[PDB]
Amino acid sequence: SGYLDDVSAKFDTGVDNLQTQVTEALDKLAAKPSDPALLAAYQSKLSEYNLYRNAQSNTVKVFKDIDAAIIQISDAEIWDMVSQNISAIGDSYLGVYENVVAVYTDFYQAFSDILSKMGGWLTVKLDVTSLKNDLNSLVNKYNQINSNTVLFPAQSGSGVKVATEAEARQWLSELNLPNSCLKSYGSGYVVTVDLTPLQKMVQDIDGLGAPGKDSKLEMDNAKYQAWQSGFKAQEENMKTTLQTLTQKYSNANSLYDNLVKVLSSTISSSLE
Repeated sequence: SGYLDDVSAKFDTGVDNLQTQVTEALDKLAAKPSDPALLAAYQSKLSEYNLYRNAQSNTVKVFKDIDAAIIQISDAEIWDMVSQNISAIGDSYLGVYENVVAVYTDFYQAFSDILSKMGGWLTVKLDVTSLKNDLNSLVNKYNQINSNTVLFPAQSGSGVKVATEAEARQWLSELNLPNSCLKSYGSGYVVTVDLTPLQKMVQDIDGLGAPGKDSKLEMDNAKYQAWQSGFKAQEENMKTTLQTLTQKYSNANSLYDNLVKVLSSTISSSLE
């Protein structure tokens, strides 16, 4: 509607420009595959690319509300109306991340609670059978599809909300999670927490050997230290995963804010 048309172009151009920067960033990374910073730059670009496409696909809904709000002018005021009239985008981007981190945190806490009773299960003798029972139970619980396991889509209330495969795969790639996290359900797909560390744990407990009468298992210090270390390392992986999702969320907040600045500056210039 008049000045909105300009804003629509800005998204198109932005989407085009980003599509190119995602490629440029992927190349730079290819040349130095193990660089932490190059990987994040590439991924930020992808996240940003997905964000503009998101906005692009919500053009109709968003422009409608913004136009209304407009039909009633400070730059700060423009920025504010844009800020409260783009939930279509906000809820499907930041809302998702908010949910990803909330769910992964609860998942990690559930694990922490299990660690709490390790001493109670301890050459050395470890209550192998009972520790593995809690781990295996944790796995089966978080290996289901419900509001305690799903990262994307956000599960709003009672029932199970799914997405198309491409949508879920896009979030799978943005969160950089393994394929084991992608699950089918009903008409679509969902992204759930990574259980690989837990499964590796119970798996390694099995490698300690069959227990005895106590159903427990005693082992010399060498064998125990190596087990305790491999175990702690798996816990660290889950901790690392939680932290990377948190950092991606924080990065997303900044990309979202920048998009709002662009959107606002355009609308402003268009009204002049």
